[PDB]
Amino acid sequence: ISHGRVFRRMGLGPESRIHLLRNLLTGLVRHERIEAPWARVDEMRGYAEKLIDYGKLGDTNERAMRMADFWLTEKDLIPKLFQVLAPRYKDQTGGYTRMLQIPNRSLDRAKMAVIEYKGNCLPPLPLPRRDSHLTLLNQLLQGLRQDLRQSQ
Amino acid sequence: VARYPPIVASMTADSKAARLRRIERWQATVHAAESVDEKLRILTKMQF
Amino acid sequence: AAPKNRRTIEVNRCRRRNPQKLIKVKNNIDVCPECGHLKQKHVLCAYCYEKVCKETAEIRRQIGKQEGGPFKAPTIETVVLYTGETPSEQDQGKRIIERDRKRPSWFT
Amino acid sequence: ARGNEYQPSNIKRKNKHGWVRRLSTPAGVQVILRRMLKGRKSLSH
RNA sequence: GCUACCUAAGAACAGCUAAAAGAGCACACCCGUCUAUGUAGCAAAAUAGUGGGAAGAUUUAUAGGUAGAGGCGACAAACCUA
RNA sequence: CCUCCGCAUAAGCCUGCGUCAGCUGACAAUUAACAGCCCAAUAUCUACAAUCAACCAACAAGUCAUUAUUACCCUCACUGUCAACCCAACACAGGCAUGCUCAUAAGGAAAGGUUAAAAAAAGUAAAAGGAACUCGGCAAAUCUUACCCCGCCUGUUUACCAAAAACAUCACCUCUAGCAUCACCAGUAUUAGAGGCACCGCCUUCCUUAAAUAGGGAUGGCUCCACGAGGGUUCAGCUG
RNA sequence: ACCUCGAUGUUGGAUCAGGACAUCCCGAUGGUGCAGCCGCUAUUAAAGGUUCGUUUGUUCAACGAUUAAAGUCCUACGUGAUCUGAGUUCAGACCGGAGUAAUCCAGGUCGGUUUCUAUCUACUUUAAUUCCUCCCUGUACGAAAGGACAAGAGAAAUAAGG
Ligand SMILES: [Mg+2]
Ligand SMILES: [Mg+2]
Ligand SMILES: [Mg+2]
Ligand SMILES: [Mg+2]
Ligand SMILES: [Mg+2]
Ligand SMILES: [Mg+2]
Ligand SMILES: [Mg+2]
Ligand SMILES: [Mg+2]
Ligand SMILES: [Mg+2]
Ligand SMILES: [Mg+2]
Ligand SMILES: [Mg+2]
Ligand SMILES: [Mg+2]
Ligand SMILES: [Mg+2]
Ligand SMILES: [Mg+2]
Ligand SMILES: [Mg+2]
Ligand SMILES: [Mg+2]
Ligand SMILES: [Mg+2]
Ligand SMILES: [Mg+2]
Ligand SMILES: [Mg+2]
Ligand SMILES: [Mg+2]
Ligand SMILES: [Mg+2]
Ligand SMILES: [Mg+2]
Ligand SMILES: [Mg+2]
Ligand SMILES: [Mg+2]
Ligand SMILES: [Mg+2]
Ligand SMILES: [Mg+2]
Ligand SMILES: [Mg+2]
Ligand SMILES: [Mg+2]
Ligand SMILES: [Mg+2]
Ligand SMILES: [Mg+2]
Ligand SMILES: [Zn+2]
Repeated sequence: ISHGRVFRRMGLGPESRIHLLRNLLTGLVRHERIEAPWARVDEMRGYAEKLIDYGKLGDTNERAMRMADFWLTEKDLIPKLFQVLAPRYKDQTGGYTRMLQIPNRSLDRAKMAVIEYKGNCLPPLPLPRRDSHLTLLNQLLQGLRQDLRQSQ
Repeated sequence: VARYPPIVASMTADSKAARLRRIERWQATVHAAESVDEKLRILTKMQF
Repeated sequence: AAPKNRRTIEVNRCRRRNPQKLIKVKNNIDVCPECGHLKQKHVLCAYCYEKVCKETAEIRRQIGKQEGGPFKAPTIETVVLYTGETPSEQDQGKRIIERDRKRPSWFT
Repeated sequence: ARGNEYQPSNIKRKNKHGWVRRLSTPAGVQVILRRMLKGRKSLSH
């Protein structure tokens, strides 16, 4: 029974899971885009968002500095986290990460995911775009909207 | 007021920079050694 | 425990040709509008994603050349500029990564 | 625990199953003769 | 070339306590009390923990010797290439 | 993140992750100072350990030496030098001597991806109780008393179901032997061999539990000082 | 001495229990040397239940404390491809005895390897019971001592389901 259990069991245990997520998150902070098994990316997305929040908390905050020091194995990223990522998302309140599925890894056919930080300089991903508003169905729904607006 | 941790390689990782940092740790022990006897012992103990 | 009798080919066929074992037909396959190669509805196009990964690899090689050494992550934003492009007003105060090819159409 | 009864050592190998020892006694000479009659490529160890 | 015993000439035994010990605690090392796993196994006898000895009748590398109505044996009818 | 290790020598194997192009073929490589490979005779020398060798201490008495003559001008040959390696039918969780490193500067990766069903293995934590489990406190947790049976003790044994009360053991006892050039022994009755036994020493119904088929007490034979992964009983604590 | 000696030791215990009723308790009745309470005996009833400890392999038994009761059996003396091996069974060794000895023992004791990845069958989600307390009531019954039913209420315990 695992009712309400929200954390995946990864690696060799709790500490190993934390370290795996830490390495993935350090790579994410360094490169602004990471490919990894879908489950691991899903687990690490929350920690990525939490790091962005801690960076927003400020460079001078001792708790935020300690959290960044722990979670960024390469210490050159801490200035990056506090001076690039957090200022970039200062306007936003959430959704700093974009996660998408990727074709299964050729090696072991694992479910792969690409996770990036929004607003990075890298080329945009082939995001899924909804159907154009000029399609037949969308135009019919536009007619519905206009008629409802006029009537009421 | 912002105390960024030093930008150095990790001591325990498996990398060229980590190996260099461990070598630096060894050389730091050599430097901290007081007696010339201890310095020579540390410098020549490992036989290769 | 060991088997008590050889299982006949009829029984074996009944077992291993069952629908529960047959490979299910996928109905979420579609054609990518951008390049026309096949993709799944919820998965990114393999061809387009390979394009993006290769361009990202080139940009990252340029970034590594610019940084020149481990632990040299900049404290300032990064902007990728291709041949025939000049930093804009907002591109000021951001490290520039130069690419020798022209601006890709999908890149913006 | 068992299986590795062979602890190789060329000194023992030659002193126990060598050409000199086989020729040392009439029985070993007959051993070599039997190997030669059978056509063994390796007459002595 | 395993193993039983022996011959020649070698090697090992941290640290502490006691002092000159077939002494005590305890590494390396040797062994294999009990438990669990394993039982076509990692293994044709092992793994983990626990445990006995660990300066001695100790452990051990090298070469040699004793051969089957025999050898060797601190006798377990033990070992002498599973 | 791990470090059992690691680097060399020895032993063993013998080209066994060097390059190239298709595991296979070709090409390349280990360069002696290190090590091995020695000595002209004839006689003749050599009692006094080692232990920091100095006090001291011994016993099991121990690893290191030349001389006197006669001969004697050619000097640097040969061989090992690689590796991810050997013995276990295997890229085997086993076996493998030595010197340094005593945790490393060297060497490595427990997780193919996902889920987190049962059963199973290992581990951590547990309300109150604390052996009521059980053949037995096996295991786990703690760091714990006292006493019996056996064996004096250290050791040895059925390699692979028994490590013990069995074998051995100092000590004691019995029997045999008056002696040299291959053991006994280069010894001689205080010696040697065969054997027994086992140090030494000495002589001649009640208690425990509430409950107890458990435990303890009212020449040989006694005698438990010490010791024991031996077999029983037990206070207290401890704990799934 | 009829099947099985061309890999099933056995006894206890653990686990799960299926079944019979010749019923230990709970239910309904007849008789009684049944005034009442205790009981004894017989008919009917197998839905439910039928304890934990000390010694000891031990089933059993004795003992301690309980219970409404601590039922008799069958199920390969149920079940060991689910577990244990405590007695018992091989190799070791003792005491006692037999034997010239090798050895032996229905005796006592210390130790002693318990494999299997499930092919087939079968199967894997099917309205509770009892004790105690109070009331009736220290009422009926009885001379007293004792002491009831039925019905009702309250408390628990177990079992099932959450
Ligand atoms: Mg996992
Ligand atoms: Mg050997
Ligand atoms: Mg010592
Ligand atoms: Mg000692
Ligand atoms: Mg011996
Ligand atoms: Mg015997
Ligand atoms: Mg015998
Ligand atoms: Mg054999
Ligand atoms: Mg791995
Ligand atoms: Mg897996
Ligand atoms: Mg508890
Ligand atoms: Mg107790
Ligand atoms: Mg019991
Ligand atoms: Mg008990
Ligand atoms: Mg124990
Ligand atoms: Mg003894
Ligand atoms: Mg002993
Ligand atoms: Mg044995
Ligand atoms: Mg042995
Ligand atoms: Mg044993
Ligand atoms: Mg008891
Ligand atoms: Mg007949
Ligand atoms: Mg009846
Ligand atoms: Mg019967
Ligand atoms: Mg038994
Ligand atoms: Mg008996
Ligand atoms: Mg027994
Ligand atoms: Mg034992
Ligand atoms: Mg079994
Ligand atoms: Mg099974
Ligand atoms: Zn596409």
